[PDB]
Amino acid sequence: NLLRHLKISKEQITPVVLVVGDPGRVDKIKVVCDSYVDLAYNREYKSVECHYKGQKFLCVSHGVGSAGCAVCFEELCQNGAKVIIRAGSCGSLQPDLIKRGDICICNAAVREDRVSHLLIHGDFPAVGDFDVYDTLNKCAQELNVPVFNGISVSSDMYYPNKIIPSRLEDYSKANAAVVEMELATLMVIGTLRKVKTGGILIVDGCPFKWDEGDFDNNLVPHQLENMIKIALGACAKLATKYA
Amino acid sequence: NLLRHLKISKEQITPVVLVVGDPGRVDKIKVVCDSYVDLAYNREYKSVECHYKGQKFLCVSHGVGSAGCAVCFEELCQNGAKVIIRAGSCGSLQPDLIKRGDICICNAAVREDRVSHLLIHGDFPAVGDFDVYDTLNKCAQELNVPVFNGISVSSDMYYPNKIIPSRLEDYSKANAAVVEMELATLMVIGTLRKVKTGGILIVDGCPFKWDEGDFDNNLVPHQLENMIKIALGACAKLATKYA
Amino acid sequence: NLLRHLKISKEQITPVVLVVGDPGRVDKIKVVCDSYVDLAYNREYKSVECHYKGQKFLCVSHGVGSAGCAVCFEELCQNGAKVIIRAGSCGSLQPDLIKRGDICICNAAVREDRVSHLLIHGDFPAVGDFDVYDTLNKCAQELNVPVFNGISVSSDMYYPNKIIPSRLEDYSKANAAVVEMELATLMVIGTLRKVKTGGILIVDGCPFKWDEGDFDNNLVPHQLENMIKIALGACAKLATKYA
Amino acid sequence: NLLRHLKISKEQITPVVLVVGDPGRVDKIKVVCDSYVDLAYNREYKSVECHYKGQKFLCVSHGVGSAGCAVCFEELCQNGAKVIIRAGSCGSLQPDLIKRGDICICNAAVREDRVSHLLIHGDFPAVGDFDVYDTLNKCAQELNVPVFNGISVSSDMYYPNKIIPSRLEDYSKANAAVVEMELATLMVIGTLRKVKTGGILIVDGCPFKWDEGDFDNNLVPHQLENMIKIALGACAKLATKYA
Amino acid sequence: NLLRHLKISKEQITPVVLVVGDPGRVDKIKVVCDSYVDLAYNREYKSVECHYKGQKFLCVSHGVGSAGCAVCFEELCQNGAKVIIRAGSCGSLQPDLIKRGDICICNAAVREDRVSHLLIHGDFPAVGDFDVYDTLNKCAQELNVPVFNGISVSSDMYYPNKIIPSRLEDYSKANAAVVEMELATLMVIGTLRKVKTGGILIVDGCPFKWDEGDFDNNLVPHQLENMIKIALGACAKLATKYA
Amino acid sequence: NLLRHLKISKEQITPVVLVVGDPGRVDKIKVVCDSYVDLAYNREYKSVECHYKGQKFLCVSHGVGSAGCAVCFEELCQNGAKVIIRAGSCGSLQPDLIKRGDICICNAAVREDRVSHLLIHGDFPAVGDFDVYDTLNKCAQELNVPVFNGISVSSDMYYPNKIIPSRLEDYSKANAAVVEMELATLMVIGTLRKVKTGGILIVDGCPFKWDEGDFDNNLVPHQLENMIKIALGACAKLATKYA
Ligand SMILES: CSC[C@H]1[NH2+][C@@H](c2c[nH]c3c(=O)[nH]cnc23)[C@H](O)[C@@H]1O
Ligand SMILES: CSC[C@H]1[NH2+][C@@H](c2c[nH]c3c(=O)[nH]cnc23)[C@H](O)[C@@H]1O
Ligand SMILES: CSC[C@H]1[NH2+][C@@H](c2c[nH]c3c(=O)[nH]cnc23)[C@H](O)[C@@H]1O
Ligand SMILES: CSC[C@H]1[NH2+][C@@H](c2c[nH]c3c(=O)[nH]cnc23)[C@H](O)[C@@H]1O
Ligand SMILES: CSC[C@H]1[NH2+][C@@H](c2c[nH]c3c(=O)[nH]cnc23)[C@H](O)[C@@H]1O
Ligand SMILES: CSC[C@H]1[NH2+][C@@H](c2c[nH]c3c(=O)[nH]cnc23)[C@H](O)[C@@H]1O
Repeated sequence: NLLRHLKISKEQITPVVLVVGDPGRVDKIKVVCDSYVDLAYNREYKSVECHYKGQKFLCVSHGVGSAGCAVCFEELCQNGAKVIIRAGSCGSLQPDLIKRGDICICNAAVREDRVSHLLIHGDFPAVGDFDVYDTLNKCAQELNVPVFNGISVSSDMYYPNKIIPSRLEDYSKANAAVVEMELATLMVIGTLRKVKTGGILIVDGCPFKWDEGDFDNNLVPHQLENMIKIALGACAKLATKYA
Repeated sequence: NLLRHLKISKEQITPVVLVVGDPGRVDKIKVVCDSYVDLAYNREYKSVECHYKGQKFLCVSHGVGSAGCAVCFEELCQNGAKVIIRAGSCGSLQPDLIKRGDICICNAAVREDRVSHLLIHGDFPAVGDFDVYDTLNKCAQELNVPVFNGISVSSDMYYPNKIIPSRLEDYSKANAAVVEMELATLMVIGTLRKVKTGGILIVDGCPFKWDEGDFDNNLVPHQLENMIKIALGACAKLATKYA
Repeated sequence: NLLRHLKISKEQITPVVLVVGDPGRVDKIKVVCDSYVDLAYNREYKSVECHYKGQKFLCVSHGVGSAGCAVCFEELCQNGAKVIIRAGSCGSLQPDLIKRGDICICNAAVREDRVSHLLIHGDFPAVGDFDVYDTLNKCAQELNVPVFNGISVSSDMYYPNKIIPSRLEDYSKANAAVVEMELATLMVIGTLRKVKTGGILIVDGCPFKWDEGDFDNNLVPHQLENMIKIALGACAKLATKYA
Repeated sequence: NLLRHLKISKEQITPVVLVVGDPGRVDKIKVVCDSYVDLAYNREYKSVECHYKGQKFLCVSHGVGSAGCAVCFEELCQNGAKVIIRAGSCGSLQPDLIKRGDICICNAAVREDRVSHLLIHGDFPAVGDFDVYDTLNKCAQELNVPVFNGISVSSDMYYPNKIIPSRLEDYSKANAAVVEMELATLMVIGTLRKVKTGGILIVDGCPFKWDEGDFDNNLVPHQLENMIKIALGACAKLATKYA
Repeated sequence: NLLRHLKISKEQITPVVLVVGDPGRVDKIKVVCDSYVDLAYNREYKSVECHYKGQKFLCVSHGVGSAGCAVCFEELCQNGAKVIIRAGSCGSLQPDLIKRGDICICNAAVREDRVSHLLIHGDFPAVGDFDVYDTLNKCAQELNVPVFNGISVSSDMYYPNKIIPSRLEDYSKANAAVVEMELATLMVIGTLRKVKTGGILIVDGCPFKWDEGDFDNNLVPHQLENMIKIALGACAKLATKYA
Repeated sequence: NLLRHLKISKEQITPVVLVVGDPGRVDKIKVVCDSYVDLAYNREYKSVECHYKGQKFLCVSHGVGSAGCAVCFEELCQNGAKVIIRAGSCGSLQPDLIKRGDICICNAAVREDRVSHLLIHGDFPAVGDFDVYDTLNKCAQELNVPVFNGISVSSDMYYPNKIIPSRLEDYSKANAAVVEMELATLMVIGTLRKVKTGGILIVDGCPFKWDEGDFDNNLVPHQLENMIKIALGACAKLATKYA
């Protein structure tokens, strides 16, 4: 019996799952694996079974935004998933240090969403599993891929208006490294559901400089590949522990 | 250039736009019109130009969740859209009155999201445009399609937990009619950017009884058809004026 | 027995009720009707039965402020009232477009009070009934009286301080049309008590320019008379339907 | 130069001012003084200069509710008033100890309004001036009138609904003595404007027992007489000091 | 049986207790009394039974901070204490009037802590007992020591950052007189536990001018002695009553 | 000059610091090190330079409560500290798995304080540094000391009351491991000041079973000894990175 919105069965769910926001990215990633098996595609949720380094793990798209990815995350977590790693893009909150193309492996996030709050009080931290976190950094090292580490601001607001000030600058001063829209939700759902989570992101611009055109419609080819290698490598290594 | 994430151009945006959640729903709607022209399909945002009753209007999918649909709505509102109508599914909060298949035309909504709050203080109301509301009702009447009218709870939480209590029962007692995940965001964004909004929904179950099987993976055919006719009819009438 | 604070019996309550802020305004209004019957006068709550176009409906003063009018509204809603229309004065939040004398028929409001929050969560919208809004607009048409439509900011703070910044500016940018002190409370109570509500206001100045003398201790003669015609006309139309 | 809503000049404002909720109560009080001079009556605000023991001080009605009384209090504080004492009715939050007829002199209050919050952060205390509190108690002492002392809950909600629970039971457990609707607002405005405030109240019932009829529409005559004696005595003594 | 953290038995607790922040201060106080008896010293909590003017009362240190002092206060309140007077240092929020070495007796405080909020809603006031307040002022008058009276801001943040603005300026404008870190917590716990509280503080600088070196590592010698005399004098007077 | 409250100079602060709550604890710790140098003891803040396994690092007591420890943490972070590890006691929030004497190395915390909120928005996470977390775990491993890992609830309330429900059960359900009073504050301050933090705690009871006598007057001897060895070992390892 398929999951309400992912449209896959519990038996099709592997212990390690790699989630991305763009359903089209799932097709781009499956092709770089040793082999793959398409499972389903419903709404913005595309699921494919990946095979990498003799290891097996799913790759599912969660779509844009916290409320949307929460549906995906909850279905994965409540049906077998043990490790969920989000791989996506992000904006730099430190323009003088982190730039387009750079990779950042995050261990925690700012809960600027609503669903995590509807799940647990705001004082609760949005934090990833440090073993998952460690696995990601090690894979990066072994591949000789320099990366940044830090906190990501997960905000439900992509396009700000001019009435209520955005908190991005505050968080930049607070030393948050990047900003995206799903990590915190994944992390909180993960801890509440005893699922190990992690996150690796690649910068595609800086929201502080969008007016000056500091935004790339497309990610830096070379680096996107490196990040995916890191991500796949990690999932493989982590999967080995449940095989 | 094209809209950053919708991947359509400014000149391709019609004054009137029909938005739905499932990108697949867009293809099912375009084939009911007299003719159409596929525009783009990026992530969960599928855009198509619809031709119905001599009128021209777009149909765009916004995806699941307030943060994701916010990306879609902002691009549309900041690039020419004058009227946006959301057509989707919802759950009944008045099970003894509103049942599966029933249709509800909502005039306002509960802002249980975060993005709208990041845009304007919570005391501000999520309310639709009367003209659009009235147009939708006048079309249902002409088609002899009975509908309900009321407030929708737009909540970011689809799958509740056992720690923090859901506010759905409170809102039911407060006389809210249904519950879905995007209307309040559409409304507030519309108001802030001077875009007229409206919404028509079809009940697919009751959240108070999911644990009892009250959920249709498939919507009621005739009802869904009648809702789309109303939706399409409403868009045609409004488009005429702007034409 | 009599309503605790209105000092009128339940049987003296008509399905349609017109409420104003100033108890003295009730006298100024009872005169222009065909005839009337004074019911009571307790504190700032003055009740009178009005006879207009062969229709019976009460006119009750509610006083200044959300907490005060809430007492009035609850006693009415819980004892027979089916429709309540507030007619009063307001300040303009769009000075370049809305000026002294202008009439605005509002469909929703900003809940900047406390009592509505003590009744239901802040995410809940303060929105009036569509028929009442429609009825009021049409009556304005019939009488060839140009009127604005929009959202009203209902704030418990009339005289601002210099420590905590007023939110009026924010709301003006958010496109709120006018500002008064009781509409949101009326709307929420009505929605909760299944009572259709509506509001029509006359501009007596702009709070952004009070330091410039932009305030009329006396409302515009013809304009006020016109608004009153509209209100009475609307009450008449609605009372007929309930008979 | 009349005050916008009180309709009196800054010249008619005495340093000490006695405020009551009911404009009718002002008349019942002025005739118990040596002499009086009616000043004005607008909306629910009736002003009268009271003469007592050779002392001159005003008695003004402020209406029901924090938002409404705030207009009164600001106009008075911003135009001369140096001392403001509120004399009114209240409900008992300690049914086994405080009953109908009993008098309570309050030194502080719970800010369950909105206007005090729009003026200053919530953490700020609603507290009366010790001097006024002390004089009121001493006057009660001299007249041999027993009285309670304690905290009053100033809540904007008089008639509660059944969705959001009331905080009255919580405050009763916290040892709040009484409940009314204007004291917290007077205290905060007083502190902010450098005006000494105080409040004396007579119990008319218990909200926990309204369903039992524990509410007297009429205040115990003798008790009310004694309270006003205490109030007028205090106003005279304080008036002397400011002479 | 000994209290968990104060390490004294319930029988050793006197009806009146003088509390100070620094355990070192306890020792400096006991020697100024007629005679004393050391009870215990655990963590930062030092207890000593003081004998003064033929009266008996304890002097206990509560440490720096609301959370830390709450532990001390609860153990005292839940085990026999009837009166608790805090004597400590503070910063001036009115640099034009209250200078270093000046003494302020406070009647209420701003609740900028967390513990009091975990105990009761924020709207509840942090207010001291009148009798204790009055006793402190009378002892000051008898000793011919001029003192200020006013509200204290009890803030958990001593060293502010540059991201979130400090509320001290707002409170100075709201007329708060001084700032320290434990009074509000004492007051709220006292009210809840029916224990009479008070506070007397000596100014050690002004947080608005720390960058100008406006801070005394050592309190004004004579002033500190004067304050302690007032403090001990008050405890003696209040202790007599329970004796 | 000296730090205002720690009373040590900037030059006396080592890059790595070990903080504990009880000042008496640093004397019990310094004695197990190779040698030490007492620096100062002011209020509840005792500082001693420890020499262990060829490295030098300070051991400083911070007292009970977040507000108090923030003073200590801020003085250290703004004056040279690069690594701060907290070693203290805690309560078990999972009494069926974590019992008296068990050791828990925490990587994140619940911000149930106030000071962290006065420094940065609540959505920000309280999370420790991975290097520190990893070092602590590796040291426990080397010493064959089993330990738990998890989130700690840092709450300013030690003794709850019966009015406002404690959120501990909620956090237990959310899978928080233990509860104490200072970790979250240390974490947030460190993230903001660019200082690496960590925490290791020994369980001395369970808040859910205090009434049934589930409290440890004294920490389990051999377990406390082991945790101290782990903490001292971690500090030395981290210190070498700055030697
Ligand atoms: C508008 S859809 C953008 C997606 N890409 C990520 C993202 C990249 N750059 C930025 C940025 O600058 N701000 C906020 N989100 C993103 C977010 O997590 C969304 O899933
Ligand atoms: C999680 S996918 C559900 C979508 N369908 C709508 C919906 C239908 N029924 C319900 C319900 O019972 N609760 C919340 N949302 C919905 C929402 O707007 C989402 O876009
Ligand atoms: C406080 S007395 C003013 C009354 N008239 C209305 C009003 C008119 N103009 C304004 C304004 O500029 N600000 C706030 N309220 C009003 C409010 O609803 C009150 O009942
Ligand atoms: C509804 S008008 C009641 C007025 N009398 C006072 C009052 C008396 N008894 C109670 C009670 O039980 N609850 C709340 N307010 C009051 C309040 O301060 C209002 O000005
Ligand atoms: C941070 S240690 C300072 C202690 N002395 C008091 C204090 C003196 N001056 C000030 C000030 O300017 N701001 C905040 N607290 C204090 C507080 O109540 C603490 O217990
Ligand atoms: C109030 S003395 C308790 C100290 N020991 C720690 C502690 C041990 N057990 C518990 C508990 O069950 N709840 C809260 N704190 C603690 C806290 O961090 C304080 O510094």
